[PDB]
Amino acid sequence: KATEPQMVLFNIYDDWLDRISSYTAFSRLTLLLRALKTNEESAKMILL
Amino acid sequence: SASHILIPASDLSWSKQTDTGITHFRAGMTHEDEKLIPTIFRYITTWE
Amino acid sequence: DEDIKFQRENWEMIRSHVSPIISNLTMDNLQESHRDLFQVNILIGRNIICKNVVDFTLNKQNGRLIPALSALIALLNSDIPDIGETLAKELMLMFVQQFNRKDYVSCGNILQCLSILFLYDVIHEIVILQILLLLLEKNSLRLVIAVMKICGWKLALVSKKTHDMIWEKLRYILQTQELSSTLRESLETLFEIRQKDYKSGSQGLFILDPTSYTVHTHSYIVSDEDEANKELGNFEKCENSQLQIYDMTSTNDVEFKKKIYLVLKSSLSGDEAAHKLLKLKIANNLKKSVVDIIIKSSLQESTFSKFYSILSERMITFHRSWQTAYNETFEQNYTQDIEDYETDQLRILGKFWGHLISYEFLPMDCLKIIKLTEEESCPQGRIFIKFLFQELVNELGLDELQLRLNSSKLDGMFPLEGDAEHIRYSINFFTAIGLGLLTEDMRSRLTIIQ
Amino acid sequence: SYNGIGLKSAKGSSTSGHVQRSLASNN
Amino acid sequence: PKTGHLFLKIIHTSVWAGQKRLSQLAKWKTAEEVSALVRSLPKEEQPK
Repeated sequence: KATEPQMVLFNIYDDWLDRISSYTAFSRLTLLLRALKTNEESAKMILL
Repeated sequence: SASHILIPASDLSWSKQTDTGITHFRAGMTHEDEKLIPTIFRYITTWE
Repeated sequence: DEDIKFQRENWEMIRSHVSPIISNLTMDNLQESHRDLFQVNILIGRNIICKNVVDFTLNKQNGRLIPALSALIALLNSDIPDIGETLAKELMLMFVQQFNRKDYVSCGNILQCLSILFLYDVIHEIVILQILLLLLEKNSLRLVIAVMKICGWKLALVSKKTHDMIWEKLRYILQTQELSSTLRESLETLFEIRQKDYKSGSQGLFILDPTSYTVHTHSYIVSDEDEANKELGNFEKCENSQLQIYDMTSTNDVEFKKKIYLVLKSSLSGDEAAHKLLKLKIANNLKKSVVDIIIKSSLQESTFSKFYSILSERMITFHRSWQTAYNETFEQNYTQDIEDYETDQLRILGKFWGHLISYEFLPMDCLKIIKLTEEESCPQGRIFIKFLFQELVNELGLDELQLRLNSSKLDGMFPLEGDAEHIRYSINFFTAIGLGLLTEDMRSRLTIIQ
Repeated sequence: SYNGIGLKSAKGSSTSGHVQRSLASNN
Repeated sequence: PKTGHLFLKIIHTSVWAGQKRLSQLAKWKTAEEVSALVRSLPKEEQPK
């Protein structure tokens, strides 16, 4: 949707940090991102 | 914890004669100004 | 000729541009009155601008707008020192004429104009206080006091030794000399401001910085010739880097939600919970966001409690902006948020709002938004009305509730006007709730129509 | 001012004795 | 990876429309924007 060069801050850990360590959230993230890379469409079925 | 609350305070002479209401508070147990501790009473359904 | 022709309507339009600027000069319009003047040829229109400001000051309509008038002249003086040069010349002659005419109306028009020129560093001090000597040579006292009310601020900052001696001489008159009656309280009012220190005579348009105005403090006096160049106001014949980061994280709204939830959970009573919220002094634009957290904290409980209702009443009776955040939230809960809520959460909502409606912290007219219809009533919205009205019956009693439903004019609940299938719906609604006694007015209108 | 409200001392009390007027109190 | 903050620097298509050999122009743009990002942070927040 972007028509300009622009910076956006996001929070990729949502709110996991309340109850896990950042070691654990970085492990959850790179497993979620690795499975979206190996097969995108079947990975999205698991989340949705 | 039950005692980090503000305690209700009133004029003692008038309180023996009529219920005055809550007009003043005194401090319960000391903490830093920003730093509250929850109290057990807020976690218990009342009998009514 | 077309050259005598062109230079005349050019001379006409320059007249016809300055005079609507001078008539439309006011505060918060000085820089724009300076802008359209700067494109007009002030250097050629040099007495065209001088005659337009001197006549507009003197007309006695003005007198209020003098402090805006001299502020344009200071904008002129730093642009061109020669424009205010002749413009400071004529106002000296205007006073020296009208004082010898003894024209108290037109002198004090100029006398307020010259003092604000001194406040704007246009003229010197020596021109002002030598007027103050010729006024204090004779009586002229209704003129000279109105000068020293306005000019005595800066003048005691700059020339304080000579300006005290004027105060020293003027004080001799009030004590040891008989004078008129009505002028006497004017003379001692000038000494009343000396002890209150001139805080009612120093407000105006200092719209140049103390260096942005190139300081042309002209050292005139009223004892010299000023050449009276009226010959320019006639016609003559010229042969001449911020990085815009969009924030999607919304950590700020999460960190403010934790602060309010913790104020609530650390409190024994709702009187003591409202005291802590009132202590934080939340801004006006965040207060709708605070009523929203209080309700969402309350729906996380298993049951209703008097804590959230007692706390809510303390905020409404504090200040009328908290009243407004509760009237706004009641419409958000009914029109947007109804679909989101489970049936156990609609018990806590309807008892929360029905308790505030029955003790009149909300008007009965907040129920105006509710419309009972087959098509435009949510199933989860109808569960909200049942729980709100069961609470209204319990507190008031049924006979008192009929007084208030009659006093309000809420048509979506009790339609008496027509659309007989909607009159069927409402009577069928309220008898299912247990309120058939409320329905008896609508029951008459249906049997008439059928 | 003291105005007849507050502890006689914060010595036997386990508190600091700080009193504030309630803002939720209408009058 | 500690805080989970994601700085998404969006790159519009308008930068590519006037050049060629874009596959190594791309990496020189990334090093501009990352270095522009590091400078805008205050030194309590700049990365090691």
